[PDB]
Amino acid sequence: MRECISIHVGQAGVQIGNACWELYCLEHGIQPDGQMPSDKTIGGGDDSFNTFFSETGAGKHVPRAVFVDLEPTVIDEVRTGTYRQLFHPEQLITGKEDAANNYARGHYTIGKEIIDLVLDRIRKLADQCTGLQGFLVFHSFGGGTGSGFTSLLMERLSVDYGKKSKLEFSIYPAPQVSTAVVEPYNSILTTHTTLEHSDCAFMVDNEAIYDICRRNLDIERPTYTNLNRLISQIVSSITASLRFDGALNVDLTEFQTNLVPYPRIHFPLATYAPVISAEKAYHEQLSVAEITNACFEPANQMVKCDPRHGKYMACCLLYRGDVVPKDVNAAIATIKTKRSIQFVDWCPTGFKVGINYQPPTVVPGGDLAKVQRAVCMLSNTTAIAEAWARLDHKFDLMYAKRAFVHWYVGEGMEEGEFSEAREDMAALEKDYEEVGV
Amino acid sequence: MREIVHIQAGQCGNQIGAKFWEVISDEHGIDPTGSYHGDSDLQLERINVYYNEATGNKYVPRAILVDLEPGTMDSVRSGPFGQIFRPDNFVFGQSGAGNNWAKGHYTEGAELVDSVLDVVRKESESCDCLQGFQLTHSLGGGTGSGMGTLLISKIREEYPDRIMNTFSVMPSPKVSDTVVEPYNATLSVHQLVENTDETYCIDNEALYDICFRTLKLTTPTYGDLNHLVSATMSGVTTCLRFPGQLNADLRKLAVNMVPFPRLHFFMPGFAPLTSRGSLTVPELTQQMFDSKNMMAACDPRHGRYLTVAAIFRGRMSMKEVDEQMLNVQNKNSSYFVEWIPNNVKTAVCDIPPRGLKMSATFIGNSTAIQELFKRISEQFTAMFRRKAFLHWYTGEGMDEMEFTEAESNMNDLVSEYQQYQDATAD
Amino acid sequence: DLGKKLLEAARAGQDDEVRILMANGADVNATDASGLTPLHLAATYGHLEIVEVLLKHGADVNAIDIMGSTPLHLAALIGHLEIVEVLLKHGADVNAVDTWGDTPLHLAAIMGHLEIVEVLLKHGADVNAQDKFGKTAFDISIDNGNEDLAEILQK
Ligand SMILES: Nc1nc2c(ncn2[C@@H]2O[C@H](COP(=O)(O)OP(=O)(O)OP(=O)(O)O)[C@@H](O)[C@H]2O)c(=O)[nH]1
Ligand SMILES: Nc1nc2c(ncn2[C@@H]2O[C@H](COP(=O)(O)OP(=O)(O)O)[C@@H](O)[C@H]2O)c(=O)[nH]1
Ligand SMILES: COc1ccc(/N=N/c2cc(OC)c(OC)c(OC)c2)cc1O
Ligand SMILES: [Ca+2]
Ligand SMILES: [Mg+2]
Repeated sequence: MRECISIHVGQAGVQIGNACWELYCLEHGIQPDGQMPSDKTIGGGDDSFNTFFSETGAGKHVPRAVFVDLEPTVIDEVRTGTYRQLFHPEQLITGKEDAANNYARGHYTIGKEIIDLVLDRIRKLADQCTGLQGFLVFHSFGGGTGSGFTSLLMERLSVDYGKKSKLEFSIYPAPQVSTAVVEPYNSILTTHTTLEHSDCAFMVDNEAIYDICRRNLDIERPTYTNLNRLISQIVSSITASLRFDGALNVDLTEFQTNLVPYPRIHFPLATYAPVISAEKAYHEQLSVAEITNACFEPANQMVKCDPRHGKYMACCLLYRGDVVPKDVNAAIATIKTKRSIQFVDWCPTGFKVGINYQPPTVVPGGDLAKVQRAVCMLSNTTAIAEAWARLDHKFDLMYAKRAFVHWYVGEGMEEGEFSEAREDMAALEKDYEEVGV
Repeated sequence: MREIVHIQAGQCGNQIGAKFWEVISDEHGIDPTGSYHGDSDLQLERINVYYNEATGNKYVPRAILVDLEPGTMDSVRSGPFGQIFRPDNFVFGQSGAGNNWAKGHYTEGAELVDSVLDVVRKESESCDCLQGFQLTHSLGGGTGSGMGTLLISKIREEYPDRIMNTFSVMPSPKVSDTVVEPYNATLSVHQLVENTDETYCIDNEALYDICFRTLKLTTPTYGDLNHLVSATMSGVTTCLRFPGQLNADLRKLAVNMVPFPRLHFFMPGFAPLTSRGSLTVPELTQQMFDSKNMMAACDPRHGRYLTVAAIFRGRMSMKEVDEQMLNVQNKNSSYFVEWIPNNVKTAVCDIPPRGLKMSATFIGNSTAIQELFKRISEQFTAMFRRKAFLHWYTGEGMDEMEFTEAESNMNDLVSEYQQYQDATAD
Repeated sequence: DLGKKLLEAARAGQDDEVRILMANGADVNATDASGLTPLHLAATYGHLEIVEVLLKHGADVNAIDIMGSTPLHLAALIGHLEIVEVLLKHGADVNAVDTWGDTPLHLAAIMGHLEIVEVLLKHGADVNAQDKFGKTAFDISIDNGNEDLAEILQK
């Protein structure tokens, strides 16, 4: 048992964090007041769910989570929602004035006024740990706080916790539900500055989750509720191995070993199946081979791209529910050859498999139907360079005219930081191209 | 970002500022005395943005009234909402300005600026989360233009990080044939280019053409023009006064609408056009981008859109708004700058304005606005070349170089709009 | 010099003083440093009575200043319709051109004095007169989108 601390920054990270922790409580059997009847060891324990929940003397299970935002509106919804009594009151930290969708306001001017308090409160959660292994950080790419404060936080975390792992859940901006025109600028600025301080980052493309909601769930105009319900279901599948017994990705270090061959290319792609509307409650159950096959279909990816284009450097299959091991090996065998799936010449052309024999949990009020078996594939493919090529293009268009740049310079930032960030990006795209495509 | 401080200067500033409080207060269910007679809890969400709670479950508008002419005191005071304002928020002089930008900015109005800052500090000190300021005035007169810009500069010195927002009415000979107004307008534009973050250009030439040629008003009156104004000030401020997705943040609007600091002059538009006693989503969207529905006398088809905001109001299909909006951008892609991706922002609001069930407000940063500035610059140049009435201004201390520097500063502004209208990403 | 007091007298609209100085031999056609006669100033500040009296006492209705402005240029610019007609009644050249190539029609169109436009046209104002930049009264109407002006110039 080694503890993980989850940090949620800005509206995007906070709202998605609220949905995840709700789901965490349902999968583990924790009541919104924090009571876990099925926990015979009151006041403490070495169980696998204790990596995410601490315990009080009175039998309260409190998430090891911290919520930070530069305005209080979104966090106020967390202090008055259902699970208001679950979180530490002092782990919900809010400012007064937000970063105005401005990376510089979140990193230099505004963010600078709360970064010390954020660290102290984090440091309080760490002192309660007997073997902290690292942090999970939820933030948006396009918000001023999600980008600017988060880069600043990551920098501070490498100083005070140099040996601990830092994983990322990042929201990739999509125009169908965007907020700011400068979101490409903030995306590039935070990537470049967080790149050397992040061990592994799972990007969530709002456009991918949006389309999935419209096609599979027949939702005409998906909102942030619908989007986050599905993200929380996928996040749950990535962090399940850390919260349950298992033999694949049991600790944060193992995320890097299996998915990140080289430090800079730490952007694995996540694919999940099946997604079925709760209106089809009597659906026919998909087979282990059916859901497995769907993990190589671009339409189910958490980031829009075409893995047919690139090469695979690592693949992990995390199954949940009624899944017989021999049925997975048979599914792999055929799909290995029945499709143009190309690994790099320098990697063991294999698949890692872990099975959790409990079906996924669904939350009351959600858009998904219950399923007997599901799978989340985590893969590192050079095809996710396509996502970067889309960001960098939108960046280049505006920066060529220097559009919106004065807003950044007037808030402590220096104009040279734009160019070196864009070069760093240009290098990242050639990192994937030197691997193959 | 919450409280905003309203300031109205001069006859036009108070004349359109008063109507603003009459319109929005009716939307928030605030009777003339200040009591909330509304039947919806949404009418009180973002109420503190424009009002104060002064006990008794009442709301005193956070407004400051100024004018060198004491006559404006009676007009506003004797209005249907003249008593809901603070008696302490009345700063009025004994001497007018007489269409002299100099008297308002250098002599008369200057002596009256310190007192105005007093009532401004009184309001800000009592603000729990002050975000910025908004000033209504004309640019042709002497008080609102000459003194209003001086007060803008003073406030910005004390509140340098707050947002300064202005509703500036542009002079037109169609409504007031005074030959010294191009002077005042040009001298003011010189100030507004430096010391404000967002400026709504409300053009008397466009207001007159809408009433005369569209509203069928052979002899339009300041009441007819102000009706179109009041409705526009309510639409552009809808998201600051009611819940919705377009957050409620003057600074996030300025971050997304102003790509270059000097290009912060917005062309408003409103649809449908209505009179004073007197259509689906496709019409609203289409009509919004029609030259006849613009509050500034310029044809958007003559230039390119840098950024655009659209505020829809009323019960309406939300997916239908995303479809039709997406359509006009494609059919009119030649009129948007390609080097600013996703430069169009949309949002709906539930509560529409009185008399209407579904409206739309258009706020555009468009290079075609240079036409408005070309008009004023021509008239300024005609008068300056003859030195007509320059002694009215130099007699108050101004140096002749202020006219030239002001005239050069505006020609540069025009050159700047033209530069990004022909700028291509391919 | 009575020429100097007649310039101020006309500028400030002192009718009684204008009459007095003329009885003592004041130069009705004196000019200031820039070439402005009393008739220029009377036409600028809209002193209709001083304009009619000067014209009855030898004032040159077509005098120009150093910049080429005739009294009718300044009256058309400033927007004094009564004075425009009086000056036209006395042989003022409706198509006089100044050093910017502007005629009386140009200034009236720019400043929006639509009444004065119709009077100049009715007295022979040349609609094909271009300025130093090739603009004519109609061109100014098209470039500024003034529909009222354009219809009047088309008639
Ligand atoms: N999936 C998802 N995306 C969100 C959510 N909230 C915001 N976003 C996305 O995040 C981006 C906007 O960033 P925000 O998280 O709202 O900004 P922020 O971190 O609060 O920073 P500031 O508000 O500017 O101080 C846009 O791309 C949104 O689509 C959410 O609840 N779910
Ligand atoms: N739209 C509108 N414009 C006005 C109104 N009153 C005056 N104006 C314009 O404002 C200009 C005169 O400036 P004014 O405000 O009266 O001078 P001030 O007293 O020094 O501020 C003229 O060009 C008028 O056309 C009004 O009620 N509505
Ligand atoms: C070019 O793309 C964009 C253009 C405008 C955008 N936002 N605009 C607003 C407009 C507002 O009121 C009019 C707000 O109310 C004060 C407002 O507060 C949040 C934002 C957003 C864009 O991503
Ligand atoms: Ca226990
Ligand atoms: Mg925010």
